[PDB]
Amino acid sequence: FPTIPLSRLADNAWLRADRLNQLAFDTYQEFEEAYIPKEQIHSFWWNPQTSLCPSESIPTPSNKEETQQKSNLELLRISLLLIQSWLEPVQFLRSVFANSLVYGASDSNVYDLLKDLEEGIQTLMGRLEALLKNYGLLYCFNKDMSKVSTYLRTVQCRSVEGSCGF
Amino acid sequence: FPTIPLSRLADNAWLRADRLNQLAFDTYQEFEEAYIPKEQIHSFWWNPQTSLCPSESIPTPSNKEETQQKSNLELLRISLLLIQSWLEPVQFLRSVFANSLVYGASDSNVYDLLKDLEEGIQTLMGRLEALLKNYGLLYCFNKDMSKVSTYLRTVQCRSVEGSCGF
Repeated sequence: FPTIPLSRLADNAWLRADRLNQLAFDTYQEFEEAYIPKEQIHSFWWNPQTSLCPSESIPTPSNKEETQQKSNLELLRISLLLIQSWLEPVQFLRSVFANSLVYGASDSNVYDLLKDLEEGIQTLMGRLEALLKNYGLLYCFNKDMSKVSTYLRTVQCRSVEGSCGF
Repeated sequence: FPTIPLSRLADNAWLRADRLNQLAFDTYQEFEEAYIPKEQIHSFWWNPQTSLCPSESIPTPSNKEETQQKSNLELLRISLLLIQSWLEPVQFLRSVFANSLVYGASDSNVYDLLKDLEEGIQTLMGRLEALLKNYGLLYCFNKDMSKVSTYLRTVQCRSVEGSCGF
């Protein structure tokens, strides 16, 4: 019989996603500020290179109220597919993180951090059943780690701590 | 000549403190919920065992407005003394973290995390120049890591990102 309570599993799964989202956000801002000229920042803002996004194909909830309509198993399933589409892609971001001065980026094996989160999500389901290319992929990485972090904070808030927030 | 900008050093110093504060808070709640009977939670709330706190002696700002009056070098000096008073004490919390199910507690060498933050703070200054005993110490650890995190988010907000918040 499983010996870790469901609420701890949802908490731990959200903490891992939040860490990956901080790492994705801060290395995305340091990169943009160090290397992308202002000219190119506004351009990409108005036309994102979502072709670079590995996850383009996975249908996700568009607003917080479409997110609230989704069941916990549905939100877990969507989070798993978004982590699974990054498992091979993230190797390309290795040089970004190796060059980053953001605490913990350079000595993080980000492939492992994602494999750990994918196993975290599967375990929860079982209980309930150069520059501009690096920049576009860091944008998509940040966009996706932001969603996963939101889908796991919702499941966490609806699960054994039935009042968590953000 | 120093090659990491002051704002990155203040950011990194705040990220390390925030991580230690999350770790201190979550292992304090898991411990309290797993092991301290409700009876003893209210009692300690109304009479904290601050004798257990290594930092009792260090004078800190009492409210956010006494914090705002302090200079950055003063707030750095106070944060350093609070990290330095934990360097020998934290070894006693080893079994707590080894038993914790909170992500990252059990394989963290928390002594090292504090030595890294102490060196972070010294570098910034140079630019500007069983159960109830474990519970009391985890309370003090959380109280102090909360302050350090606040003093470093203030310095960070006043330093090269002269508009950061929390």
